[PDB]
Amino acid sequence: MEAIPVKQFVKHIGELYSNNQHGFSEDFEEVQRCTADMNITAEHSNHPENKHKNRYINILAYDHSRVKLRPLPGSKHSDYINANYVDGYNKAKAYIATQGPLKSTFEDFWRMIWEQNTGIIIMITNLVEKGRRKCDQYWPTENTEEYGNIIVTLKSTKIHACYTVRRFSIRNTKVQNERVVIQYHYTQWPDMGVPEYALPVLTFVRRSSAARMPETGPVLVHCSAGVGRTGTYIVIDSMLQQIKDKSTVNVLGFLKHIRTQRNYLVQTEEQYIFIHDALLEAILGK
Ligand SMILES: CNCCNCC(=O)Nc1cccc(C#Cc2ccc(C(=O)O)c(SCc3ccc(Cl)c(Cl)c3)c2)c1
Repeated sequence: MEAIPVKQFVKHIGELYSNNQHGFSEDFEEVQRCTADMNITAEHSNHPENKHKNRYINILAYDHSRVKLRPLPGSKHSDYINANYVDGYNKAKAYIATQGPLKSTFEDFWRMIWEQNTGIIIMITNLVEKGRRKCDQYWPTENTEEYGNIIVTLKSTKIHACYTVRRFSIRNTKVQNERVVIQYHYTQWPDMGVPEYALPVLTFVRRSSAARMPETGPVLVHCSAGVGRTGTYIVIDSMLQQIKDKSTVNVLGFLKHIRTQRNYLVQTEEQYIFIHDALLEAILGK
C-alpha cells in the first residue's frame, strides 16, 4: 500500500486480472470496509430539515469534510449541502465531490460555487440515463437564469464526440464579482454494457484537469450520487498527476484515504477495475 513504480504497477495489474479478477475483488472489499470502524458522522445529512436536500437517503456528507454554506439571513440548516472536500495529488481539498443537484438545491449549489470561488464543474452523468432521472438541469438551456442571489448566463457551448464544454458567466446580485465557470460535461454513456474504451475518458480527465487555473477554489465534481464516477475521476486525475511527477502509482492507498472524506467514492468493483485500465493506457501512451 506504498507508492509502486509504474513498471511494477503494470505487473501488478496482471496479478489483479488473473484468477477471475479475484485480486480486484479483494482490493475492492478492502476499500468497502476501510472506514467501517471509524464511526465517521454525517449528523447534518440525517437532520430532518436536510432530508429533502439529499438525492439518495443513504448517500451522506461526512461532518468533518462537508462544504458548509455561509449562514443565510433568518436559518439553522441553511449551511447544508450534500458535498465534501476531497484531496487531490499534493493538494488537500483539491475538489468538492457532490451529488447532482435537485431543483430544491439549485440555489445552494450555485451559492457554494460562488462562496468556494470554484471555476470548474466536472459533470460525469447525463440528466437521464436508461430512462432514469440521474441529475436535474441546474443551468440555463440558453441565455440567463437566476438561482437565488446567483445570476447565471450561458456564454458558449462546444460539443465534442464524448463531452461538452459550457462556459458560464456568474454574478452575485446582493454584493471579482463577475466570474467565469467552465463546465466539462461527459456525455458518452453506453446504453447497454459498460465502458469500453478508456481513451475518451483520459482525454476528458486531462483537458478538464489542465483547465484548473491558479489560484481558484476547488474543482466541483459531480455525477448522480456524487460517489461513483466522481471518485473514479478523482482517482484517475490524482494518479495521472502522481505518474507525471514521480512515475509512481498508489490507487488502493489514495482511494482508502479519500474514503475517509466522502462515503462510497469509487462505488463499484467495475469502476475500480476501470481506474486500472485507464491508468495502464495513460502509462502506455508513450
Ligand atoms: C466480478 N465482477 C467483475 C467481472 N467483470 C470484469 C469487469 O467488470 N471488468 C472491467 C474492465 C475494465 C473496465 C470496466 C468498467 C467499467 C465501468 C462501468 C460502469 C461505469 C459507470 O458508468 O458507473 C463506469 S464509469 C467510467 C467513466 C466514464 C467517464 C468518466 Cl469522466 C469517468 Cl471518470 C469514468 C465504468 C470493467
